[PDB]
Amino acid sequence: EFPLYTIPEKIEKWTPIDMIHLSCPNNLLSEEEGCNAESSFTYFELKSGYLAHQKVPGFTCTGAACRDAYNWKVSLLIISPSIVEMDIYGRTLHSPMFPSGVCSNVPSCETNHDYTLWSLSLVCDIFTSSNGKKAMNGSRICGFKDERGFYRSLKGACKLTLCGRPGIRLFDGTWVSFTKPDVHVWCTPNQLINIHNDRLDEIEHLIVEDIIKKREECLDTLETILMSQSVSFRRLSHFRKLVPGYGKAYTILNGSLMETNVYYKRVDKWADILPSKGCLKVGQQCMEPVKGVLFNGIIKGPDGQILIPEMQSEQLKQHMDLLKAAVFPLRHPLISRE
Repeated sequence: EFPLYTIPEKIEKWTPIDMIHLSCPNNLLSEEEGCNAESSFTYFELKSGYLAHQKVPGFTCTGAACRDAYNWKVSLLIISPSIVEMDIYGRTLHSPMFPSGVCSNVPSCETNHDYTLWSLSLVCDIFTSSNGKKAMNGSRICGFKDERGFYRSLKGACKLTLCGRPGIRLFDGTWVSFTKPDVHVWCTPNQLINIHNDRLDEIEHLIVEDIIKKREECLDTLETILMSQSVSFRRLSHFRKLVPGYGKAYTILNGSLMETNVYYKRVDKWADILPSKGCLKVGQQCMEPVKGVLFNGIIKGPDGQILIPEMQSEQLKQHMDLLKAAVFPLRHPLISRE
């Protein structure tokens, strides 16, 4: 996932360059795992909104004949209704009337009475086919973008068959199902998938649009730098690569624009980069600021102030907090016996 911030591993050189040489990172996760191909496909998700506790409808037969007796009672002592729970994970049935609380098979089950015993498609129709785009490097699929554009990588993804449908559980916990994902692990059953509600969709689309807005703001900055033949140091904060990877770093030193090749490593908490108020951790030791300028728009504060990255923006992090809080896993029923 998109980190909160990206810090260079270590600054090596500072070679002054021309301003037109600037180029916005265009940061993508597809091309960061080495997947520049992108194909359109149709995957499967849970039905939108709270989709759990299937509550299967059935009847009890008191001693194929039981189906004739039930159809006759609609228009052997049939006792109905006998609504039972279903764990969608293994197509499991749940009720204390079952011997030890669980019946798992496949069209008929048992009961705590040997004289009275207890379709399966309508209750298990809990999926929507939706449109997505998978990133490919030839045959390999690095990851996919869902319907509302959020990119999930398959690194850390397992296999998990919800309600008799082969699918995969992503690293964050969502569940999709498409043809040939090339997954190998199989997902210890204590791992859970998440709800698919419309708030999830809205917040995801908001993070998508926030990222595209990042790149468009960068492009606007460069477009102004060209027709202005001048560049403000704080505007350099727009040219940071948002994801970890090999990129460039920029600074305005000695009155000129300088760049360097550098490796961006993750920053998901502010405290790591500035443990000591005054210090900015680049590598092992803190690096020295000069003349009221650090790099990438980070400033030495004029007076009684300290290294100030653009931590005032805080709009992507807001929507990612809203996303991380608004997810809820789908747990199993309770097993109740006698």
